[PDB]
Amino acid sequence: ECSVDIQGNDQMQFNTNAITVDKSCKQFTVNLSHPGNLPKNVMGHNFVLSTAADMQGVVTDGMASGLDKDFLKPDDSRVIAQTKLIGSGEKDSVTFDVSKLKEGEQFMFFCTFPGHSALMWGTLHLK
Ligand SMILES: [Cu+2]
Repeated sequence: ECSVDIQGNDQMQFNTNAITVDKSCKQFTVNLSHPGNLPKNVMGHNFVLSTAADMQGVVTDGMASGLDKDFLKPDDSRVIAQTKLIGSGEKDSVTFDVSKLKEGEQFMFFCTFPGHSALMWGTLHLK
């Protein structure tokens, strides 16, 4: 209820490709964890939400803002929600206002650690 728990693992994958957010949620929370034993600088993960059309841009630029910036460009107005980059045995969360989701989609989530978005992406939808 108003939350989803997402794992990114040592196999460069998330546990789901699809998130639903109920419309009667004021806020929605994403809880990210990283089971496994690989460290952040070789298999780090984060959770980033944008519109599908902004995805490409957000990724290309995170790639370059580097590891210290969570592979995210700071002040990226295109990012609706984001976590920090985490490694094995770490966690992170992000809570955001569901009004930020223009009742019209289309939204995708993904990891911006370099190369990962090939495997680590999914959809988020209202309802
Ligand atoms: Cu990743």
